Parts: sequence; C-alpha cells; structure tokens
Amino acid sequence: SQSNRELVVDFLSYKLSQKGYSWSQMAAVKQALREAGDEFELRYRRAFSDLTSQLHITPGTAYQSFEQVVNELFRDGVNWGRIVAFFSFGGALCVESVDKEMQVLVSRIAAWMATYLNDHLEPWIQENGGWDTFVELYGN
Amino acid sequence: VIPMAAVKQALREAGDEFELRYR
Ligand SMILES: [Ca+2]
Repeated sequence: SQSNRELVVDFLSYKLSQKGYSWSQMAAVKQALREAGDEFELRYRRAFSDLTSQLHITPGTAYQSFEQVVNELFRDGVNWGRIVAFFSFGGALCVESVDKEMQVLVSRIAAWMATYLNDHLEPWIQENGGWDTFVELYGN
Repeated sequence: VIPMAAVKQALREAGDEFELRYR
C-alpha cells in the first residue's frame, strides 16, 4: 500500500503549514511555490487574461503555445519571478485545457514542464543556491 | 500580429517585476 501514508503526510503537512511548521524540505518548497503563484496570478491577473485571449489551443498547437511563451519567458536568462511565471503559466494552460474539453493535454504539459525545469532551469537553480534560497528569500 | 509578441513579453516583464517586489 503506502498510499494511506501519502494521504496522512499530505493531511499533516497542510495542517502543519497553517501553523507555520513545515513537514519536509519538499513540503516547504511546494508551499512556497503555491503561495507565489497565487500571488503572481492575482497581481498580474490582467497580464494573464491578455495571454489567454491571444492563444486558442488545440491538441496540435498546445505545444507551440507552450514553447513560444516559455522561450520568451527565459530569453535573456533566468530569475525566480520568471520561474514563478513559468509555473503560473502551465497551471493556466492546464486549466484552459480541461475547460475546452481537452483533458488529455494536462499530463503532456506537466511533462513538458518537468523536462524543461529539469533540463533548463535546474543548472541555474543549483548555481543560485537551490530551492531553499527561494523559499528563504521569497517565501513568507 | 503585434499582440502575440506583446502578451508573451508582458509575462516576462511581470516575472522580472515580481522578481524584485518579492525579496
Ligand atoms: Ca522549438
């Protein structure tokens, strides 16, 4: 099994983080990223709607939409706010996909994200003090 | 079509903005 455990850990990390306490280093990062997205998304909400309007997505053009916004996002380098946009963007893309009855893409997009994040942002992240840096300089 | 580029670039300019207003 062990999926009882995933549930228990998830319920506890959530209950803990409400009180300011963080279950693992991973629980910390997940929380910092979630909070940063909600904050980015609310602050630059107009900037997001403009984005949705300009890109109809079909299962054949969804990747094109992805690579275009991503390559532009990291054109002349990397920072944390740009990394938040990256996450915020993919979350929005995933939501438009389910909205427009195209739920199949959701896992594709996640994979595109994972590979990009893994193969393209990780070296910058590892060289700028890892994920703990951004938890400690942006989180809270 | 100008607003294609523009909406992309504005995501990037926001990230840079977020990058400094949250430190
Ligand atoms: Ca390409």
